[PDB]
Amino acid sequence: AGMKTIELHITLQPQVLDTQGQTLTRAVHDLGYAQVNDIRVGKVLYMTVDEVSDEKVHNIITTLSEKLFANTVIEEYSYKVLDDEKENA
Repeated sequence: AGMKTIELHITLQPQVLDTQGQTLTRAVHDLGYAQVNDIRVGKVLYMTVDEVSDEKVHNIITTLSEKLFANTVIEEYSYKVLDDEKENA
């Protein structure tokens, strides 16, 4: 998980315990999203990520989530007008 630009209530965490609430700098560091830090909020955060790709332009909402966070087995979550719709937490 990490800083994302969206405003919606998501369901249970993805694969790992989303540190959205607390300091992600600790957890995110393990995931590989150092581009996000100082973000401490409940199930809802608004912010962009330092990316270059076209789709990944944002943060993880792109595909990263559906790649691991979200599973085709029972993928489901809420978000705002963003890339496609694949948040983390």
